[PDB]
Amino acid sequence: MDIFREIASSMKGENVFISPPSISSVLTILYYGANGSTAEQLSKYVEKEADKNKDDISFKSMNKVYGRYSAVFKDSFLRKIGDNFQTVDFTDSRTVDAINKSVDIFTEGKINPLLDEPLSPDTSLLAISAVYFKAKWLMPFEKEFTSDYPFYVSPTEMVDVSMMSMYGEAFNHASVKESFGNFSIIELPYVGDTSMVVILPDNIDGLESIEQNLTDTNFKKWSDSMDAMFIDVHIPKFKVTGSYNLVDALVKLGLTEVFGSTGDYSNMSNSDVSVDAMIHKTYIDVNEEYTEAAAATSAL
Amino acid sequence: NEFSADHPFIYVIRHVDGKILFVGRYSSPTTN
Repeated sequence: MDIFREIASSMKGENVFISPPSISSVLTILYYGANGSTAEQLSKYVEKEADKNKDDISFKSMNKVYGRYSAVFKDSFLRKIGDNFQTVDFTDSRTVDAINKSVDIFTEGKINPLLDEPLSPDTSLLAISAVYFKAKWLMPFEKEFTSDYPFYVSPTEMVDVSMMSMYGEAFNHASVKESFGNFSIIELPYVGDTSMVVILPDNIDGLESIEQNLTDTNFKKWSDSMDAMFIDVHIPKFKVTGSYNLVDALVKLGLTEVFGSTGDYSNMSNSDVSVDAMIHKTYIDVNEEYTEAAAATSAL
Repeated sequence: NEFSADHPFIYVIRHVDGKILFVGRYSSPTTN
C-alpha cells in the first residue's frame, strides 16, 4: 500500500488507480538481476507469486524482459526470468511498436500505447508486466435504478454522476472508528474468487487522513472486522485511465541506489545495464454488470 | 444502513482472501 500511499500522496485531489502486483512483478525481475545494496534495497518488494504469467478465474498476468541487443547476460539471472526474455535492438524504431502491440493484444486493447515517446537508443534493458481483470458482479446492480446523484468532488464543487444502486441485499459491512477519521467499509463480490472492498469516509471530506493511514495491516484488520449486514448500496459507475512514473515514489520509499547509474544489476549482465524510468499505465471500467480492469508497467 | 459513495473514496479489488489485485482513489467523475 505504501507505493499507493506515495503515488496518491503526490497527486492529491486526482483519480489514481494502480496494480501492486504488476509493479511488484517487475521490481522482482530487477531484483533477480540486482546485486550489492541495490538487491537488498529492492528485496523489500520481492514476490515470485504474481511475478509470473498466471491466472486465477478473472485475473491474468504476463511478464516480459527485453535486453539490449548488444549486451551479454548471466545464465543464472536468465534461469529465474526463464520464458520471458529476448534480446532486442532498442534503436530499432519498430521495436517499440512491437512491444506496445504485445501489451495491446494481451490486455484486450485496454492498455494500448504502453510506451510513448520512441524508446531511448541508450536504454540497456526493458522489464515489463501486464495484467488483465474482468468479472461480473455476483449481484448485478439494478439497471432500473441507475439515476444521476450529486457527487462531492469537494465540499463546494458539486458534479452529478451516474450512480449504480441496489437494495434489499446483504453485504459484508463494517463501521470502523479510528482516531484518523471514521469510515464504512463494504465488500461487493464478483463471481469467482475476487471482490471489491470500498472504503468510504463517513464525513464528506475525511478521505485524506484515512488514505495516509492505509496499510496492508490496517486494511487486513478492517476487512476481517466485516460482518454480513443489510445495507442499501449506491456506488458510482465509473471508468478511468492512469499513467504514472514510479521513479519519484519508489526513491522516496527507500530505493535510492536502484535507478540511475548507481544501480547495480551485476547479477544480470556483464555489461553495465541501468534503468532510469518505471512506467505504469492503467485502466478500469465499473458498471452495473461487470468490472473490466487492466494495467501494465515497464522499467525502461 | 446506507452506503452512498457520493464523495472521495478508496476501492480495492482482490482475491477473496488473497493479494490485492488493484487499488485506487475515486476523486472526480472524469467523463471518459
